[PDB]
Amino acid sequence: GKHVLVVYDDLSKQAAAYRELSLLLRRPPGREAYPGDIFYLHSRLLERAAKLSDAKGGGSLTALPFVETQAGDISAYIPTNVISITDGQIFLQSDLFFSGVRPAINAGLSVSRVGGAAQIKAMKKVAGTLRLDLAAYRELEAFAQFGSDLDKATQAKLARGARTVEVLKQDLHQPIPVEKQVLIIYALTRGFLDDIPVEDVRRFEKEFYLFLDQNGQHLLEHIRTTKDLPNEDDLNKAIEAFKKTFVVS
Amino acid sequence: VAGTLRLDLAAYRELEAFAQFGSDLDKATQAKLARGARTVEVLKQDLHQPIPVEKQVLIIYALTRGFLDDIPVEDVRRFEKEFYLFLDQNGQHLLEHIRTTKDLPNEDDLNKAIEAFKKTFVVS
Amino acid sequence: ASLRDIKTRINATKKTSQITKAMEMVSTSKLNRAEQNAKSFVPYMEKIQEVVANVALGAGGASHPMLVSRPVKKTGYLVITSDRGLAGAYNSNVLRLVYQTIQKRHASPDEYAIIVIGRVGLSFFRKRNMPVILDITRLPDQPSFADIKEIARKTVGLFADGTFDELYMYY
Amino acid sequence: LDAKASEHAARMTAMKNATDNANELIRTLTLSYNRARQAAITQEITEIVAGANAL
Amino acid sequence: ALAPEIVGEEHYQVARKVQQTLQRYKELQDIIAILGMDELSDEDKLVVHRARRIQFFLSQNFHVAEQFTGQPGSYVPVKETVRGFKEILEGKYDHLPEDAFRLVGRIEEVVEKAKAMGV
Amino acid sequence: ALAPEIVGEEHYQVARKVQQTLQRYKELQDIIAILGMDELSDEDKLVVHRARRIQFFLSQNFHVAEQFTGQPGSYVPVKETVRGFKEILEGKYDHLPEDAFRLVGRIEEVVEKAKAMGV
Repeated sequence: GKHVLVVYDDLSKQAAAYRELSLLLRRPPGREAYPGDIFYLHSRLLERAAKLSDAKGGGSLTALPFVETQAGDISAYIPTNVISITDGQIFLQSDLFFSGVRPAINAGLSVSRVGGAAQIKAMKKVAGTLRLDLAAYRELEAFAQFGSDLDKATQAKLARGARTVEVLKQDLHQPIPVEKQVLIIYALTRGFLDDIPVEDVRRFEKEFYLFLDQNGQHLLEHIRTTKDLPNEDDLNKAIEAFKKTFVVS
Repeated sequence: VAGTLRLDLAAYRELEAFAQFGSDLDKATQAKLARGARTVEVLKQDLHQPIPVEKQVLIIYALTRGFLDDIPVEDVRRFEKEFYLFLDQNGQHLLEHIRTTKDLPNEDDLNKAIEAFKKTFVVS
Repeated sequence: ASLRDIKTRINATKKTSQITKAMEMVSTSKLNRAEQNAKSFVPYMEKIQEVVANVALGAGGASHPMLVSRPVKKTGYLVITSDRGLAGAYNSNVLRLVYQTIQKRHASPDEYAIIVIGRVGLSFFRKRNMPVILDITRLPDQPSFADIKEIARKTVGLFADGTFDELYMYY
Repeated sequence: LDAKASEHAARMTAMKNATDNANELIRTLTLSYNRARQAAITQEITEIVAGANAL
Repeated sequence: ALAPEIVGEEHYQVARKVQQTLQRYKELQDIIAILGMDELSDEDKLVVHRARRIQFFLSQNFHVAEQFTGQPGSYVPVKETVRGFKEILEGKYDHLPEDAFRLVGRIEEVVEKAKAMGV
Repeated sequence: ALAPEIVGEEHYQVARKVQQTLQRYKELQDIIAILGMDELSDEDKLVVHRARRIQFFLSQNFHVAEQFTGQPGSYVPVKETVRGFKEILEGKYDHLPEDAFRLVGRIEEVVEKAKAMGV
């Protein structure tokens, strides 16, 4: 009846070890010299993670396998084998890593079929809008190369996307409670951030977390107990008070 | 006959990429565009209905000699079908001459026949 | 790199190529539109010129040889630039000559002043510290007579004071 | 009017060079793509042959 | 099976028109993004206005989407969808907000959603 | 070892800013080659201006390289490298030419070499 989280650090190393053993045992090689049962091995390993029924005690086990690719080759044998098995994937990219966006999750490529059911009500309410905003921004991102001379409508979407990207940035070893993530994402998506310059967004977020720690504990406890957003006017008034207190650079 | 058709289609396929604009110059753009559109319209064909080589000759000559300039682009297929009916009704001399000599008939007679058909054709 | 990285670059380059082709076609259409007015406006200019050249054998307040009539301050030149980009050096050269003539020569920074047409001209003169008086943010590409008329009357009127005696266009 | 028409002409003549440069880059990148993929395919053939011979 | 003799002349015409309008809209997206939409020819403005509504109307709510949405599905006959798309093409609904066409069944439900939003 | 708690906040920020600028300059190559240098925004022009100078400053003259070319080489402390890169990022030396930053030691030698070249 307990809950377990399991992390496999490198299934590609595991598969390489198995390939070495198979080649030394003189079994026929498949593509990339890998043995034919390499997919069966990984599927048998991964399919032991499950959510047991109530008659079984209600326990669960969740797995986070890791796969390393060379030069972003996601179509290689082991990458495709592991991708076809798992419920979803998260793609991290070095180009996003160096441009300042860390953690380097690529939103366009990442998928999660269990998504929605795996979120709380308040988080879903704002993630629904965040998805559309990011999708529109990424669709229109190509035309930023033609300079600031663009249509009036598109520039608002570019600004919203830039602020969203700044908000999603995060530093090392600082997990953030969901009751604060929902508040900051609500502040972003409701337009409260549409006057703060892109350069000061991280400082805005940190000061907002401190302001929420000092005042507005009722919002945090309401979220933490009911798993839903508080009354709309109270949250807006709290954000307005913080915006009145906050000083821009 | 096919040389003019080949040249016209080749010229038109360049102007197909110019789909944004029409009449820049009448010689360079409008005339070539219209004639190529009519060429594409006459080169369409229905399923499982092959047509005789003599009738192909007559229709391609009609297109390539400019007798189809007045006819609008949208009605060209009905023009061609009614032309085949009119041929089957009143062009046995032309059909036999081409079918026997493998050469074009008398140009004046063929022009008179196509003029007679064009009088009876109605555009809508 | 790999094919996975090369294909993305190829796709982006193809999209940019399509955008450039479409904008070239739009530019050609607007070129024809402009060339229409470039010949349509001829009769009015001929009508005005033939009469002023007829009656130009006398002395008037400003159209006589206006020799040293108020050089005192604010020598005014006109600059004509576009608003949209992608023109290459079209706006840049017009800005270059204006700068390298007046900003180079005139010692006191206010014995000259400029009025601009086009977004990029006023953007460059906000980069700089030039004394810009007024402009038009975005004219319609259509010939815009009886629309440009009020701008033109303002230009000649602020001349009539002698504020910018040496009026001399760059374009 | 002269300036407006000159603007349109300048944009038109710039887009020609833009498109030509883009297509030259397309040509170079496609050639590189194919000349790299041929190495992968011949490596696959070599690996298959060697694996068959090893038995 | 998308042939005149299998589905019918009207059905074929409606399908071809929808595909052609969508294809036409596909070529204008970059131009509309870069330059203001006013530079479009007045016909092309109607083309975009109708292409957006067709794209939104192609969406549909499912009976199995209950577990993800909390909203019941719908079942639309082909005899009704051809009529709905014919009406949208002829422009009998160009006066509604585009968001009324999303995730909806029959064409009457589009009007119902629009009036619920306050049209 | 490139962590804020190991090398310091100033060193970490300078390193990350340099890497970000170089990544942006690498990304800008396609548009630079296609549309030319003059069509980039006034921001990206400054980005290229800083990135070329930083890339040339990263080069160095070595002690053992004297057997190839007659330049004697130099040893540069971490404090001097961080100070020089901060100075470049602030835009202090935007007016100096590119070749002044090639194969030198401390940042003062860049100024000295610019004076020798005439600046």
